[PDB]
Amino acid sequence: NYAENRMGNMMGSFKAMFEEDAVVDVAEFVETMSLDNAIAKVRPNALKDHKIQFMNNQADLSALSQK
Amino acid sequence: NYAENRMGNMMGSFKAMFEEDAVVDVAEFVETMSLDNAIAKVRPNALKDHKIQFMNNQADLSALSQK
Amino acid sequence: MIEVSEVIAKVRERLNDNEVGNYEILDSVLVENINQALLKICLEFRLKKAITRSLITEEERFLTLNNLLGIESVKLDKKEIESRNTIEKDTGELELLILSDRISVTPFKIGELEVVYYTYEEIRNILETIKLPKICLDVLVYSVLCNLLEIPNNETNFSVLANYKQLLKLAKDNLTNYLSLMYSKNIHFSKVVRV
Amino acid sequence: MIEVSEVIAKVRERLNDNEVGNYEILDSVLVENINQALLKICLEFRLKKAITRSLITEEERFLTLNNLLGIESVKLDKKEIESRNTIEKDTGELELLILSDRISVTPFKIGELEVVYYTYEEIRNILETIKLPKICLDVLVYSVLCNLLEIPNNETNFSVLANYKQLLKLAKDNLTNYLSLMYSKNIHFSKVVRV
Amino acid sequence: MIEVSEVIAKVRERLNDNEVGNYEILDSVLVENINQALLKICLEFRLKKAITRSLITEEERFLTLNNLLGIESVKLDKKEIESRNTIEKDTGELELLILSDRISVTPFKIGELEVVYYTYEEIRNILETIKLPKICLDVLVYSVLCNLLEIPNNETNFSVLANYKQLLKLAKDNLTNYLSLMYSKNIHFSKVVRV
Repeated sequence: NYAENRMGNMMGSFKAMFEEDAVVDVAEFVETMSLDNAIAKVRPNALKDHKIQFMNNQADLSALSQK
Repeated sequence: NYAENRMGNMMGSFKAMFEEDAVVDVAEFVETMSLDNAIAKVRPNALKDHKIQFMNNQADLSALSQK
Repeated sequence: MIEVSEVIAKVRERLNDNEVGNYEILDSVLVENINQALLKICLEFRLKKAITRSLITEEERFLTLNNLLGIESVKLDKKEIESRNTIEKDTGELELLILSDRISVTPFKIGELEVVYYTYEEIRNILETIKLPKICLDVLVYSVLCNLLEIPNNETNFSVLANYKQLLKLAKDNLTNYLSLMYSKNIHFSKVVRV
Repeated sequence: MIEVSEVIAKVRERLNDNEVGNYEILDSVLVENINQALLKICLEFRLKKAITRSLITEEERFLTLNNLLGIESVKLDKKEIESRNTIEKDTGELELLILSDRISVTPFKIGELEVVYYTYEEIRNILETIKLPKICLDVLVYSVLCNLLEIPNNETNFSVLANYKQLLKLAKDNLTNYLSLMYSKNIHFSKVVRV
Repeated sequence: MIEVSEVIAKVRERLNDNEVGNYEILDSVLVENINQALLKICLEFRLKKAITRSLITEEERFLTLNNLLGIESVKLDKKEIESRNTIEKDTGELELLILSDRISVTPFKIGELEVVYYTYEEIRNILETIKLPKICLDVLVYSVLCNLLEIPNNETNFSVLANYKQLLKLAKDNLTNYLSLMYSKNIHFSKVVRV
């Protein structure tokens, strides 16, 4: 049960380290980013500084499937 | 029993070397980082200096599975 | 709230023009440049949201707003208005007609308009006060200062402008930090996609 | 709305020609350059959409528009006109004939024309007013200023022109921000392809 | 606690303006710049958390805070308030209305507000005292000093500003070290994810 629910949480979701000055209304950004069709409008010059680091969530899908 | 519990500890958790000035409230950061959907807000200019080193935890999953 | 006096004083000091007698830059020029800076700041950061709920009939067909920057939601009798246009289409889907700070409905229908938009409240006097967070001070200076540095007073004015651009970028980062801390959710995890 | 006086004043200040007596650059030159800037700005951003709904018969065959930039939709008796041409084809498919600010229909048919196009409303006097959003001020200055910097007054005029080009690019970015906030949908997700 | 006298003395020494008679920089300017530095420092590091627990009724509808930086938790009768807005929505979900240092509830309901926020306690006199950890001294100097170095006293002021930026970064690192040692858990291992 733990492996099935954790694998259902791993896919279908994303994790990211934000800086505290990356974008205005970061909760709004992670609401529209959770969709599979995301049109997220950010502040200007927010794609060249890399203040958001999307971490790889599914580094453990295969091992949990085998277990 | 040791291999099963150590493999359950290896996946589902992360290890990292922190500097003592990497981020404010480092216990809070490792609480929100342990989730599989982590939105961790850090201090500004904390992604360009690399004061956090996430070490690879699962370098021993396959050998423990075979054993 | 920011007083105009302190913005003006900082700009005068930075331009090596902090002389009461001389004033090489007229105060009308500074107030116009501050209006321009307020324009750019309020547009980029969507600082001021305003709601207007009026009624349009066959007598008066247009809704005169003020210092319009953008419309983010329109309701007509609690019905969503979808598209925006400036052409006065005769018939078809129900669209919002924008006429350079005049708002109406394109295939006109009697009713009421509830419109959410953005505003300036620009200034006209040196003794006025800018109703903005104090954290917005440095972004007002460094943005109006880059507008004045490109007067050809010195042969090295553009490098100084380039330095002030980076300073302005840092000020905008601070402002974004403030805005996120104010008007954004305090969340630490995302939600799973539900389809 | 932008007054021409403030555009002119900013250009004069930037050119180190803010002297009432001298005026090394004649005001006719500035008004012509401002007309050129309005041309380029209204063409690139498609700022002004105009709709003209007239009737063409055998007596008068052409529709005289004004300050034409482009046609984006033509209807003839609520029938779409498809192709555009300037050659006066004798017969065949029904095409729109464009004759340098005169509009007709190529294999001529009696009827009416509903045409959507783009316009200048250029200026001719210093006391006039430009009916454009105030955010368009900096793009008018920095674009007309690059047109005048290339008079060979100084040996380092082209580097200054290059700096003003980047400033103009930033001004255009601001203008695009404004236009998207005004005349575009407030959406946050795409739609699935339906075939 | 930091006395303002020692911050002022260090800034005067660093600006080569440690002369009692002359004082090329007025003390009003220094106190305003110190207020700006306190703003930025308290915003970036969330130094000061304050709790206000008041009551809102139909007579007085707004809660006047002071030196607001951000809201991190709102309770209304021990009920979580979820969203934040500045538009005075008529009805719907229950949101927190922020009116530039005035707090209310958007679809208004009688009750009480327990709000956690952030504060300045800015200074106004040279003889005052800043209630901050002493480790925050160097970040106050190096941050207010970068605000004054960009007065065009010298042709090499911006390189000096760049050096002081790195010094400020190191000071902020020290401050983060202190804050983690104070207000953070003393842990050495993470917890396993429990889903």
